[PDB]
Amino acid sequence: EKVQAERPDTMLGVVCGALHVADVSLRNSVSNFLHSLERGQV
Repeated sequence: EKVQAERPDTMLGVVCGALHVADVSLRNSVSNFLHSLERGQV
């Protein structure tokens, strides 16, 4: 129908998605690493 409009620029969209995914993964990794440290693990 040629109605796939109102999308952001592909560059900004993919950069944003990569930033969100990486930020979630890094925060979870750091949290679990510190949790392991707190319990006495190395």
